[PDB]
Amino acid sequence: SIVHPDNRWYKAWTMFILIWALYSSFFTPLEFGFFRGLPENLFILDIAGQIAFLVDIVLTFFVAYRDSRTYRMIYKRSSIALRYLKSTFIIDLLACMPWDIIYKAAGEKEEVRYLLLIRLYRVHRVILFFHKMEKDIRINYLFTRIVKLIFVELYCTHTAACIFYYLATTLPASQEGYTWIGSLKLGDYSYSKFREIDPWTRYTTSMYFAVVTMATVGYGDIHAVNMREMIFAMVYISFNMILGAYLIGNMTALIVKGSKTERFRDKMADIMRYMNRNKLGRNIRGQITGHLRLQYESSYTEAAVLQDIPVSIRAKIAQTLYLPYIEKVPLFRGCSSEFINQIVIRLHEEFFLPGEVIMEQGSVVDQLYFVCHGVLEEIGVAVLQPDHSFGEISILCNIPQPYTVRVAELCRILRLDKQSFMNILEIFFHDGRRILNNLLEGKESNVRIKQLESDITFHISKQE
Amino acid sequence: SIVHPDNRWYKAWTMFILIWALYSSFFTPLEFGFFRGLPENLFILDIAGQIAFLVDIVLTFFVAYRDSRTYRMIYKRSSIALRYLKSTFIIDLLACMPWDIIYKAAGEKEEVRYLLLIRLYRVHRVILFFHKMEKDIRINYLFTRIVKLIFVELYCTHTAACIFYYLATTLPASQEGYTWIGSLKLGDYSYSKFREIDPWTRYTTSMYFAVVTMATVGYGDIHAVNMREMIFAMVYISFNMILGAYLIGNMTALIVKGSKTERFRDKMADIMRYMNRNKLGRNIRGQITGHLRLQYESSYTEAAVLQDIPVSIRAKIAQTLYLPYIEKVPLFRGCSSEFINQIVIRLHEEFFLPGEVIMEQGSVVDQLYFVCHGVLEEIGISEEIVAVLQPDHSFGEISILCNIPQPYTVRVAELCRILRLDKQSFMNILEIFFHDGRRILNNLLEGKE
Amino acid sequence: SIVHPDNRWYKAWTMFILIWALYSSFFTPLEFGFFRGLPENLFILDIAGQIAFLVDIVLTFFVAYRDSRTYRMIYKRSSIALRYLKSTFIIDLLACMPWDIIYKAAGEKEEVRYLLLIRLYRVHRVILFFHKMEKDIRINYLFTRIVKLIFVELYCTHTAACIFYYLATTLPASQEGYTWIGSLKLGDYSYSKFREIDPWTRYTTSMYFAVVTMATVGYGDIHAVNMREMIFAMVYISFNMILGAYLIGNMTALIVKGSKTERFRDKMADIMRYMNRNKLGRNIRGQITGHLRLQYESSYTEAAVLQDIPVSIRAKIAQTLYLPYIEKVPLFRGCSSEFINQIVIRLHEEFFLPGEVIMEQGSVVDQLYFVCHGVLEEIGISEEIVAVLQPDHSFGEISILCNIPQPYTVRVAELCRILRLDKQSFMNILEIFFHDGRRILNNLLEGKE
Amino acid sequence: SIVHPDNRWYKAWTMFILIWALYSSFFTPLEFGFFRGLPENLFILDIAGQIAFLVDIVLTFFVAYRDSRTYRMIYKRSSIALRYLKSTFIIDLLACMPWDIIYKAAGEKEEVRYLLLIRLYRVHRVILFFHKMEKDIRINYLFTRIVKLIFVELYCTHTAACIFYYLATTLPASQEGYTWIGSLKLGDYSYSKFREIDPWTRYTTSMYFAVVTMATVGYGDIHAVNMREMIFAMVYISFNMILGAYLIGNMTALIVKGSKTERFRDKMADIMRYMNRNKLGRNIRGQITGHLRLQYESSYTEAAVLQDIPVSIRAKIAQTLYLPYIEKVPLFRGCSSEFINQIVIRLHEEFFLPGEVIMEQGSVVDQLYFVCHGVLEEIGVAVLQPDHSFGEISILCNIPQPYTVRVAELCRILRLDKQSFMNILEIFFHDGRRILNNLLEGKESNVRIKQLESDITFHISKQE
Repeated sequence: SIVHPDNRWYKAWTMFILIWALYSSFFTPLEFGFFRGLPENLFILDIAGQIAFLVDIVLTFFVAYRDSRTYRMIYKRSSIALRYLKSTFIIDLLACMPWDIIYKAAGEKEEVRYLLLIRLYRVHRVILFFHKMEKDIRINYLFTRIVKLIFVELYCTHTAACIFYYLATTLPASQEGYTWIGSLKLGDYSYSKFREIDPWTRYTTSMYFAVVTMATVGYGDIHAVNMREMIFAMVYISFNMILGAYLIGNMTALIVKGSKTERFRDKMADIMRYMNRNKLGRNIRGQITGHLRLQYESSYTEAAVLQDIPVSIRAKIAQTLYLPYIEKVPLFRGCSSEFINQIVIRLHEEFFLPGEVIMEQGSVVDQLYFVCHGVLEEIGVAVLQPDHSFGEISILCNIPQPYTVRVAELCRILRLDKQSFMNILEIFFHDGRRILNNLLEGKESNVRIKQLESDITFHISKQE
Repeated sequence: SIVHPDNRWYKAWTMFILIWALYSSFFTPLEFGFFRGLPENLFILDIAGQIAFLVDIVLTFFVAYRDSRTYRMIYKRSSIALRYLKSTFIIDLLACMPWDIIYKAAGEKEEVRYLLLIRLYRVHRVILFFHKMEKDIRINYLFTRIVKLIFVELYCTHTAACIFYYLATTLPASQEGYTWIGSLKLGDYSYSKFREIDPWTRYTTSMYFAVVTMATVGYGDIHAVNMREMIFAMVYISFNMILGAYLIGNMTALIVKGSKTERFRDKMADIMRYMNRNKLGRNIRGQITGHLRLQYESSYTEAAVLQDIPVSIRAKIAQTLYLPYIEKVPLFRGCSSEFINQIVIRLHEEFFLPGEVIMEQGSVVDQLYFVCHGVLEEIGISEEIVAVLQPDHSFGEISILCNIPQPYTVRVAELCRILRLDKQSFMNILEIFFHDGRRILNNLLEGKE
Repeated sequence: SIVHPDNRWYKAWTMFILIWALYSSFFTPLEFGFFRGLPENLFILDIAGQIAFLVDIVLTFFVAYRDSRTYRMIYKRSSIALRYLKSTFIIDLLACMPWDIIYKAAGEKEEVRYLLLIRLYRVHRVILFFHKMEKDIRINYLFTRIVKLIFVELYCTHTAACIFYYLATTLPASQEGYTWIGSLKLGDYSYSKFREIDPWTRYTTSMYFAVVTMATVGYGDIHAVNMREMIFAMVYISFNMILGAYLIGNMTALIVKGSKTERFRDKMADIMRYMNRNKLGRNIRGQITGHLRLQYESSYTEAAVLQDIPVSIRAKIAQTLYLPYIEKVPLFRGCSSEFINQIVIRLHEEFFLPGEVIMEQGSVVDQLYFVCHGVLEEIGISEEIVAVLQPDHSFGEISILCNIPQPYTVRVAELCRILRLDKQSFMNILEIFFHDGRRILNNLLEGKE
Repeated sequence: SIVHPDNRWYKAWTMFILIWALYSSFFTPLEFGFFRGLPENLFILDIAGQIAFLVDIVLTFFVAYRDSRTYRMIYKRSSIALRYLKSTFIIDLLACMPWDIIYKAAGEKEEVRYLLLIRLYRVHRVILFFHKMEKDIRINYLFTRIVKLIFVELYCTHTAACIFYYLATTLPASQEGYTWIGSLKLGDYSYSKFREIDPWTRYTTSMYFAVVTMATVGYGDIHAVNMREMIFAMVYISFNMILGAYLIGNMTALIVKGSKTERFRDKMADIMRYMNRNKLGRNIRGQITGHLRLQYESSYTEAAVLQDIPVSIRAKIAQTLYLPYIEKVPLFRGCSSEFINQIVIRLHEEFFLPGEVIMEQGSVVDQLYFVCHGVLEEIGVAVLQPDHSFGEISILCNIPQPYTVRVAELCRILRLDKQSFMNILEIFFHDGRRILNNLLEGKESNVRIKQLESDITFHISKQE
């Protein structure tokens, strides 16, 4: 009866065990502290949680585990237990035994309740969820990080408050003077008989010490008074420093890493340092600024995405997006299926902004271009509406293109090198003659369209 | 009456809200704390402050808003409010209700004043301005950020001290002992009856707690002495723990990206490693470091960062810069604009320190130069200064055009900003414009008779 | 007898110095502090410790040293010592002199013991090991650094507490009041006669001061009460101020460069921005995110970082990886090694999730694939599984060679690591080896009868 | 009598004024604190410093200033004063008047001595030197940064100690109880009559407060007791936070920026993550590792340096380094002056490590290569000692080179694209025929040397 880890019912169960793991993270320290055994009522609540994890450790041999390296989903029930018995099985079993009851049976000895600290490991269940919720891309990174540190602190000071109160209670009532709380004289309130004041006061005071110690404030109203309380202040203060450096380090890691907007900062302020050097006249300055800025972000992110991912998906997504207009674009009309599908998968997007000047006179256009969307204005001569193409003039005639390319609005341009263009023809020479024969048809307007026919036969010599 | 956000009157109006939000973001904590109701005097200020934001929410339906995703300005008088009614609406409206008045009439209940804590949001107006001041770079970035960090703190330690002094006043007069301020014994000054001490030194003492706790100093004169001051102190300390990391995260974000001595040190790090590897001459080191000093002293450390702008607009920049210098040169006297324009596109920018030898007598020269600013001396080897190159002069023309080695060792006497043109750049333009090339030869003959 | 540093005996010998430097870097502060001379028992340990380093400086002339600049190992028995005599020499030699013995004989002068503070250098041995442990990465970097930042700060407070307790003992017994430890009133425990209290709780109390000052907590139970403890406390606090920044500078250096969830979030940041911009289909999002989940769950996020290694050695890597899989494929039965070797060079690595459709029936295929690990099912459309592709199988051969569309829709039932070969890559090798191409056609005919 | 700023005598004078500025930085606060006027002896020391700066402000109108933007060294005496009278003249003059003497003349009023705080600006003189010493590349960056923060903190706490003691003394002796030092009870030492204890104790105590406050330790033994001492603790604690963030920020800025060695970290540990993914067999692994690593650092730093700097210097340094062997290298022998000087200035260095495999069979060598140093072993065939060249076979014959290039040791290779090679010939066609005529001579060994002659005439058709 193996069950998939992604099964909704088992996913709900893990969330159910999370709440029963969030309870025992913030209630096990209370059992190590103020409570020397569950009086009457917490028994049913503790045993319910224990059998909840006892059935959970039972319901782990049928849970389909999957190795990260192999990335193989394993249905083998017997092979599931190989990882569990070595990873967390030993720790988990010691966290399910009703150690409080066996504490009550072994003469109420205090040695056994020290081993109850293994139940503190259950907090790792909710930390794993924070890792998973970090893995989930839905929510903001700042929100989960701040919440994670708010939690990895709330828990640390809470477990350092229920233990510090224990270190005061490990001495008898007679020697309560040599404790951090028995000698407390906060204002006119004297914590004389701490063992019998209201439980809420002796905990909030304990949490006060942990929080004013974690943040390295240290008022000194509450402080270690004994060697055992000093030794714990040794570990806790040193540990908080490492966590404090980690929290500080993580916070500035997020700020430094969050440089997409700091890339904006870079561009703008480097132009700004150049201009603190020169106070350049701002008209052309800001115009070219806008242009470069937007074109850059566009092309850069385009490369980034089109670069990763297996080729088949890039082939398919390009077909979904580039193929429609390429099928019946003026420069590429009457082609075949494999011919259009070959070019698209290796088309490079080079978007150009409204008003951007792409090329000018005397430029050898070695990269074929196609207008996916928007109107183009070749004010060198030609107006290219959406679903148009250009740039062939310098590919086959080899004379540099005398067409100053100017964008009217939102000219989406696909770049295809002239080396890539001639590579397409040779692979499918049959369709290469068809597109050239279609190219020899009515589109004979001017030097880039009429003289096109004379240099179209140049590839005819190549393919014949 | 839709009003554009760029309107000078409306923009100055938001400053009027800003100056009154600054007053109301540092008076709301005081009203929640030291004051159990404003008695007589600043009541006029309270009413005017409550209507200042009330007349703002009224006119928020007159403003024109822009959608960032579409980047299109919207003047619609019906689609404006959908963003407003689902972003703040209630928090702005409830911040205008005179909570002082309703408290003073509804049995002076203490719980009513707690709703006045939502007026602390009005600091969001002055943090939006800092965001706007961040967007328009203008001022130095190390200045605005430090001012921003010295504000989220100055506002916190001002609202965490007025709130903390409120906690002490929650207890009755007879229970002054169980308070953070009633049990102070600072030196010979005892805060026995704190409520009868002047509010001035009460706020300073209360703020003394806030800043020695904020900066994690924590002297220990003032600490929580209750269960309410205890719980709040943990909350305020925890809040500063994540806010304090933010402040030093931003400060180190500026130093990391700061264009300062950090980056030039790397420039000499690899080059000095190479000349020892390349075992070049000692005189070579003096020149390159001199140029590097010529390039690091003035921090002339941008050229490929400026070339980030495409050539399809860097020409526009070159024609804005280098075209006016080229036109008045006697060599190009009468040259066509397109011929001159193409020359400017291919020009380059370099500096030369005075005392250096740009070219040697009898040497082959493959570069063209034009004087923009500064004086050069054409010295012919004794060494005699054959000619003086004032700004707007051309030198090196003989070697490129006439394939004749330079007979004058021109030396820099004062630093000059000199443009540069290459040989094959010059030939290509010459072939296109044969008429311009012939006129240049005539100009050179007439200019050096 | 020159000994190579890589010798197992000598390397284990330096650990013997390391374990005895660890003992002597946490006992020198104790000897400078609590002990005014080691009375009887650990005298044997003191003498052995002083000769342990003395036999080390003796044998430092037997070791073989390497010069990093030349990267050439030197066995010379005369040029070895020039580095030694000008780097440490004196500090190592003076660390071996039995300062305990000379103190006990020269009128038990207090000033003599101050020269024993130079034995604190012996912690440099155990910080060099951490540097060496840093060089050989091996263990997780977040582990070694934290252990390092738990050593410069477990040596500094241990030596700033034993030194601080020494300052209290400088004053006479009658002047216990003007001390940091003589005037303690921790609870009902009064440190009246601190010298008569057990050294155990004296060190713990003294270390209690060191760590609440190190971590900038500063409770205020223990503070400087003198002019000597006052001056030292400012020195120790200032030293931690620049050392504390170093510790959090290193910790944030690891998180910045940590290859963790920080970087994948950017990968979905731009792509998710594009499909909405490209208005692609919803089914497209499920696939790409699935592959991205296939690539982020396993953190298979390196391919261009692996392509950083030149192709002139990435082939060597490919032949180490992909050559053994290619050889036993029935299609290449009897193919020459060079023909097989060239195929491996052009191979590529991809993953496919089970349940996906790699190719569709009747579709044009331009890619070649070979099974390395995992099982694939050749399903022909009802849907019938025509064939089962065990590891070491070839599929898609028909479409590329015979220009015939695939008649089977092969679907992934279990995740497979499949190599990839392109068409024009296949044609180019085929033309070079015509004999191999003919045999492949014979193998394909014989393999699919 | 204008003097150059780089003149050694004036450079010594600035260092002399630095010491007299380092004295008045650490002694002006003492004049604001314990000293209510110079008793007898410090008069001659103070006035000597004042006339030292009085002659210094005099000797600034003849000091040749140079604007950063223009980078022009100005010899004009009258134009020197334009910057000084606007930059620091007003501040400086108020720092030269003997304010202590005028304090003694105006009824010993304490208002005038407040304005003595302007003398604290003299610390900017030594901060400028730290900027200059940072500008100097001789010394380590970590050393100067740590020293700079050590100073800018020694000074900050020193000036916050001499002011805090002032805030205690601004109250009369009768009300000394309401001060931070009059109420001090450190241990059994009572600071009862602070105004008459030894000056060294009341200063070290004052410096104790500043340092335990700056580092955010805050023991609380010494603390503010009055409103004026609280208000200064407001400014000082807040100011130290900004400086503390700056010191922390600078320290981690140095660590993050110091990534040349962290680039090593990157390469090695990315290979390490790939291998934690696969435990790849290490033989070939580490061999290819070494190769890639060293070749990468070499080529990368080479590009970096050869990339900046005006062209003339790169032309000259390449002549000093590349020209010697290029003059008489086997593939380039019997050439002319301009021909060899043209190629060198646009030669790109591509160093290859001992044992590195550069190219293989079937590779179209479109980049000419020359062995500057080291022995090459073309185990495809040819052994190339230092001062040798190869790679021409695929440039003119166009057949891909069947020469597997293998390095014996330290093969320094200069890269020259075949497009650059043919560009060289056309510019100096006269010398292009001479090198080809020399190429047609005895070097006719094999297909890349003997068949060379047949394809040498291909350029003869181009140039004729």
